[PDB]
Amino acid sequence: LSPAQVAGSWTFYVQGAEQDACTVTLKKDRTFSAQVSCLQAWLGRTPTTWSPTPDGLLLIGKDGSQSLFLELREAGRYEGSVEGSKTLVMQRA
Repeated sequence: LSPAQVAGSWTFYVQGAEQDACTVTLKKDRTFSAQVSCLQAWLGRTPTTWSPTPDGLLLIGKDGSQSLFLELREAGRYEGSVEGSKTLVMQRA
């Protein structure tokens, strides 16, 4: 998937904690709307950019290092294994 095919409105939450969900725009230029601040509660490294891969998505920190890799599960859904054996879900809408 090109960036244009992954960009847009996404909802992030930690599996089991769906009530604590954060909507973030993935901008076409591979940045995020300011709302990405919410991922600080969940990730060690706050993401500033993103990049699609053939099978998933990279959230990347300010120094160019990996904040998280998420696997593509099905159309409009990625899931990534976080430290502390948590799963971060990102789904369109």
